[PDB]
Amino acid sequence: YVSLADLERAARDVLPGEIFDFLAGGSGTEASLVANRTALERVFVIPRMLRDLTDVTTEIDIFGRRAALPMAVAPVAYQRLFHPEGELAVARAARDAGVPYTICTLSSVSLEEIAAVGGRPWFQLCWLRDEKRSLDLVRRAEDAGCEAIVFTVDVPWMGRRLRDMRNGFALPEWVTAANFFAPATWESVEAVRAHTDLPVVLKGILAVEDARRAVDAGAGGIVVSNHGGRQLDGAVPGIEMLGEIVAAVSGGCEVLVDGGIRSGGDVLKATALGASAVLVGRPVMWALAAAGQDGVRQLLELLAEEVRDAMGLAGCESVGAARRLNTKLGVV
Amino acid sequence: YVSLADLERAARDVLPGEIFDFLAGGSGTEASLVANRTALERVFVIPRMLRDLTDVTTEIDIFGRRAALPMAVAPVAYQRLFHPEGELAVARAARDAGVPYTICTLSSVSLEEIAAVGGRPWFQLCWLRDEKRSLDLVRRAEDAGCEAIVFTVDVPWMGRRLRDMRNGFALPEWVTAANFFAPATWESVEAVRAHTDLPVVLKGILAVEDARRAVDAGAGGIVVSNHGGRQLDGAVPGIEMLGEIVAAVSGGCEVLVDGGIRSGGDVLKATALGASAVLVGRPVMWALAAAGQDGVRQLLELLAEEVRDAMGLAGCESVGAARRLNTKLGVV
Amino acid sequence: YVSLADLERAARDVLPGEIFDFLAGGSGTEASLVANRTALERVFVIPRMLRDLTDVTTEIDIFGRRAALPMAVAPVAYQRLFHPEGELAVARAARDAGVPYTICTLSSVSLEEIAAVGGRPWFQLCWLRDEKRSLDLVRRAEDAGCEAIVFTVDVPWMGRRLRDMRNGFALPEWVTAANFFAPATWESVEAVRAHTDLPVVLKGILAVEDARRAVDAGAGGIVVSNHGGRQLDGAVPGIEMLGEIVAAVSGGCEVLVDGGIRSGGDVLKATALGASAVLVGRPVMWALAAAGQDGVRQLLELLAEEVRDAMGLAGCESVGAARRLNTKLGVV
Amino acid sequence: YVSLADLERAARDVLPGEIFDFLAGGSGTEASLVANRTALERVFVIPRMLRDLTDVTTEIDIFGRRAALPMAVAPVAYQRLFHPEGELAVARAARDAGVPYTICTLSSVSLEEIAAVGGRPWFQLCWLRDEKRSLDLVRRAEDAGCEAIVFTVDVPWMGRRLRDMRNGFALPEWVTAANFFAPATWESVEAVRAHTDLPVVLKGILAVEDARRAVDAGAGGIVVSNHGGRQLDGAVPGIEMLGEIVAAVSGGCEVLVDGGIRSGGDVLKATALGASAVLVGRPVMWALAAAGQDGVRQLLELLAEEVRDAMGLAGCESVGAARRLNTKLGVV
Ligand SMILES: Cc1cc2nc3c(=O)[nH]c(=O)nc-3n(C[C@H](O)[C@H](O)[C@H](O)COP(=O)(O)O)c2cc1C
Ligand SMILES: Cc1cc2nc3c(=O)[nH]c(=O)nc-3n(C[C@H](O)[C@H](O)[C@H](O)COP(=O)(O)O)c2cc1C
Ligand SMILES: Cc1cc2nc3c(=O)[nH]c(=O)nc-3n(C[C@H](O)[C@H](O)[C@H](O)COP(=O)(O)O)c2cc1C
Ligand SMILES: Cc1cc2nc3c(=O)[nH]c(=O)nc-3n(C[C@H](O)[C@H](O)[C@H](O)COP(=O)(O)O)c2cc1C
Ligand SMILES: O=C(O)C(=O)c1ccccc1
Ligand SMILES: O=C(O)C(=O)c1ccccc1
Ligand SMILES: O=C(O)C(=O)c1ccccc1
Ligand SMILES: O=C(O)C(=O)c1ccccc1
Repeated sequence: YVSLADLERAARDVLPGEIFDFLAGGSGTEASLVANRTALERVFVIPRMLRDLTDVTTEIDIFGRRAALPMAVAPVAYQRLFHPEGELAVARAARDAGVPYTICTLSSVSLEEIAAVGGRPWFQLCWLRDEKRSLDLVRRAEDAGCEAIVFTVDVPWMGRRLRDMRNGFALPEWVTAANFFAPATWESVEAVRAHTDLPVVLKGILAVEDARRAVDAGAGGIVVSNHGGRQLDGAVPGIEMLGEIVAAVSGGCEVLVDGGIRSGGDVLKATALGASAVLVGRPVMWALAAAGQDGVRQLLELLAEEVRDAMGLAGCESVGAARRLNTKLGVV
Repeated sequence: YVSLADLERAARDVLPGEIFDFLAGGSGTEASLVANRTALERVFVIPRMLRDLTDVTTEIDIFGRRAALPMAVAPVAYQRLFHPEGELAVARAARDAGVPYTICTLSSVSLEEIAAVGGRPWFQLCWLRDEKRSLDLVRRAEDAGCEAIVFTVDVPWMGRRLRDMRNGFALPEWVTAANFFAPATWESVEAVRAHTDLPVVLKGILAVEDARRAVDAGAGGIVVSNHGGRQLDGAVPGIEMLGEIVAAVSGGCEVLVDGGIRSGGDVLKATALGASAVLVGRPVMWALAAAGQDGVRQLLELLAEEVRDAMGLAGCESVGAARRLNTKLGVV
Repeated sequence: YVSLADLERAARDVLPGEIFDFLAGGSGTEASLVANRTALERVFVIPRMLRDLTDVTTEIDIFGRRAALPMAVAPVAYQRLFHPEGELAVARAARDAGVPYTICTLSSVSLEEIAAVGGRPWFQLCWLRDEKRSLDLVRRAEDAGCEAIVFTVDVPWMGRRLRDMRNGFALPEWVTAANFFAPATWESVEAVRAHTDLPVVLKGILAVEDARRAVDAGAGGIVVSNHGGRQLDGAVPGIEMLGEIVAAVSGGCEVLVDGGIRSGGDVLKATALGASAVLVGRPVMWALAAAGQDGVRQLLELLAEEVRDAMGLAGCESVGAARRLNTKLGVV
Repeated sequence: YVSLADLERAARDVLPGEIFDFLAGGSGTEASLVANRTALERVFVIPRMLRDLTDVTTEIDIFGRRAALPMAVAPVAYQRLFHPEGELAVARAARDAGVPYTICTLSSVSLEEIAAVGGRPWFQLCWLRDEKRSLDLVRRAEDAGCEAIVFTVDVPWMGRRLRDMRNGFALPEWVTAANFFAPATWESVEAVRAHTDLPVVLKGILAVEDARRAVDAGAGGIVVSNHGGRQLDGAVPGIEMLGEIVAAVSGGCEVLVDGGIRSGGDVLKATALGASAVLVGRPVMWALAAAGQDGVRQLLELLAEEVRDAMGLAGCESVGAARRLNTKLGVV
């Protein structure tokens, strides 16, 4: 594979149609899904030349750990839908690549099993029925060695995925929520923050004042995100809010972004707009569906090469230098 | 049906071509018809997270009545063109859904019959030949229990609908104006205002100074509208003037908008731009053509679900909160 | 015919391909040809409502004559290419419609014959070899009763029309320049101005300072124009410069525009941007090719109806009112 | 041939697919390749009228030599890929046309042989392994009569060309680097500047501060360029940075641009945005592939005619006048 798009076509061949649709789809008319790509494609980088590139490194420090790339695997529920080894295959490849892996509340393998793979994983939280049960998941994750709590804050309930409705899609018998909901509020965030010493990362922030409030609330990071266009149809892409949010936060927390990152060049664009790091969702599942653990390994090796390539061509010996790049909006 | 677009395809199958064209078409090159959709698609919402959604309500108070949604059925003449029960089917479904229904001057069932359905209806006025006859329609409507007069102000005469011309379209023998024209002016508006205690709503305002003058003239509301692209071809979409008009009116009257509203997400966009409520026209007729009263019921139930979904995903427990959402223009 | 586009299709059937290409084509990649349409389509009118329309008139006074519409027939050379009656057919229809007709220097019927048709015609000048011969054409035109000199100022030489090159197109034996070149300069303009009491109109102005200089030079009007995309490929559309030019001239001369005017709605857009009047070129030749004099009559009757329709729907009882309309740029 | 596009189609027929792909392709998704064209197409010229065109000249003085056009042949490696006479054919045609030719470090004919053709050539430098060897190439070029050193500064390494990867493309046995790499830095530039009295031209500048630093570093010129979209995928087109860079440099060095120049009209656009001259790459190779030396001659004759045509139609008797033209961005 020489691009991430090679993997999508590979995954479309192997996966049952309704499972491919569950993976690919968005809510409503899929306007926000498409806009995630359109918005990235409008961004152009202004590269710098003639800088010292003797020691180009793509590494970052985030949430107390060195990562090999400014990237983590996004939370994607029920990964056994895509391959029999599910989350274990993905976590093993992420570990080997030096990339953080986000364990889901709705993982199809238990969080303790996935954490035992190693690789200093993160844990994504869905707010439950009950403050007490929510906090027990958090404590489980922490006890198992997870290093950050990625609190999903854009799912008071799940969006209307019309492909799934039309397909009559439901979980197969053989896929379960192996770790086993009410709308989260700022009170929920405070309950989590008080219950753990781990950094709390709020995933799904788009409004500038919600980013500011996240810092005020003691968040260690946010993910600027419209949930891959799967939640509010018509929600602005995260990439379009990122610059404004980075300015408003003024270094008070890590600012990640996701939605449609499909190459090292896209990672460079996100960094140039001010992101600390990106999450990548669907492409990791394409790789998993296509070729299991080895597929995810190949994807991460490709992304690593593309990120190094893009950084050097843009005159950046470090991710910090890439954040100081300027950009220009074009038309496509 | 899981989207409004499902209903358009259903209606295209059942309706005679020339009747579908009468319904779907615009004036001239249909530039303003298409622009109504293009303009909505360019609007993106910036949703808020982590707000209290224990008691989400889509209700509003408007013109002295509670409505179940920030939506009314737009005036559409001659509804027996689309189904034998015509206006009665639509008014019954609107009543049952808690949605105001606008009775037309050119209704194919008499306004008194439609009003007897109940549901606290509105009445749309075409200015007639004669101040005295115009005012008699208004008095009839008021006597029959209509709760607002929706004065159409963008039809000094009807626009040039080229589909209708090419089709040689005319009313069938079996469809008549059951309630049985000169250009309206500001004098006409004053005559109506002096003749009724009902709120007068001016439908078809696009210029900011006409919105201001509407308030000065004693209007209780306006509908920011290019008449679904059926009047001046090249008229700006209402959705593109809405923000400016809401600012200029500064709460002096209700500001509604119509043109291309095709989902709860579109309703959210209109509200975020400052609308009090929307009108929906063609989709209600698609539902009527497809399945009569039950079709319109299903459409309104779908819209209700989509509006609740969109509001909650955007962190809005009330329509007032949705009006305080910010937006960002994108490219499509 | 119910639109101008009906006539283009009619003309494509009857005309030899290479003659249709001579008519339709532009220079280079035809970027400026296409941009004339794209630019008009981006303009939206903000119509006014509820104004007195008891005496709507589309008439204007220009260059000392009343015209029935804010429109004249553009200069198009060699009209016998399109119909055997050529310029006589077009001039007769223009006369009957009350529309000025521009007689070309390269007319295929002599200017005296065309002037004898009546209808108070204009005369378009190509600068010749020789100040003396150029001025003799001007004097001929004036002696024959022409009422304005339309000096073409954007043709120091003719543009590169690649359709014509590829077709190997040349004038048929049966078409000649019946009135029988060097680049014009500001000196040429002064020579013409000193030689006639007729208003001199400079056709092909796009730069704001050239519009200002035209007024300083004693021009009675200008046509803001890129010559229908037939001269510099990449020249900005006139419609995109019109507002700026109207502001700069501040009433010092008439400001006309041409390029892609294809409906009464387009005329309204041009007027709302500040034009005194428009020229229409290719559509008049479509009508001529399709049905001779009667074709041109039908075209002008259609345009008259569309202009009246658009003005009234926009609340304008006069062309002066239409010039005070505001506009908004959209996306298409 | 009547356009440059005629030559691309001619070249596609004759060349092996993988060689055509090597020539045509870009890096990554080819976003920057496409954007070079999209950006030029958005630029419109505001032409001037009625100026003296008695002595229109397309000549410029640059780097101490008169050139017949504001254009040079871009450096393109390995020209024997496209025709057996390779660089000699192109250099002979450039000489005969009065156009500078850029001899490549990776030329498939030795730089001394190509220089012996005459025509006062330029030499493009790839920074080598070794300051000493790099400087020896420079001295060779200077000794052979090259008149400028075009230091490529946007290739710390080569970009990822996916067409080449997918094709498994490599140099044929019969093509070699007849003159026979480390990332260049500002230190490398200074080493070159100190080693030659020839003007040093930095090719591949996009950031305004890199243009400023180039002047500070003693560069005689820069080429504002994203390397034809072959290096960083997502790099802004040079044409989009050109105006800002010309303002920042304030006459301190020559500012050239390349990327997608495909007509004399495009040359005019570049000049109107402030360029001293353009480079043309792929079209010269199309002409070479299509018809060898005579093909390149025909291409340069066509470009000369198109540049003269465009300048005169825009009222410019000299390239300096063309630089004073204004432009307007449109939509396409
Ligand atoms: C199939 C699927 C399942 C997902 N499950 C979750 C989830 O459980 N929790 C969460 O916060 N986000 C979830 N997401 C959202 C992703 O974390 C991510 O925000 C989104 O996919 C955008 O990134 P992408 O374009 O790289 O896929 C899911 C996305 C997909 C496609
Ligand atoms: C078939 C049809 C008939 C209409 N009749 C009327 C009418 O009698 N009075 C009026 O004010 N608007 C009338 N309208 C305009 C609508 O009230 C509304 O402004 C327009 O359809 C835009 O909304 P939509 O895109 O939701 O259809 C009509 C529209 C249609 C399509
Ligand atoms: C076939 C043809 C011949 C023309 N001949 C002339 C001419 O002789 N003099 C002139 O000033 N313009 C000439 N024009 C330009 C037109 O007057 C006008 O500026 C142009 O066609 C743009 O208007 P349109 O889009 O309505 O055709 C010609 C245009 C065409 C298509
Ligand atoms: C096949 C090919 C080989 C090239 N080789 C070089 C090179 O050796 N050195 C260099 O500085 N640029 C090289 N370039 C870049 C060109 O000089 C030029 O910047 C680019 O092609 C953009 O111009 P165009 O759109 O006119 O082709 C090459 C381009 C192509 C297509
Ligand atoms: O988060 C999601 O987008 C998603 O599709 C999902 C669906 C079911 C359970 C958890 C997440
Ligand atoms: O209002 C309309 O758009 C419309 O189409 C119409 C047609 C006839 C009578 C009333 C309204
Ligand atoms: O003016 C023109 O555009 C044109 O096509 C023309 C061609 C020959 C003679 C006069 C005008
Ligand atoms: O510069 C280039 O773009 C290019 O394609 C190339 C490839 C091999 C050697 C030198 C240049």
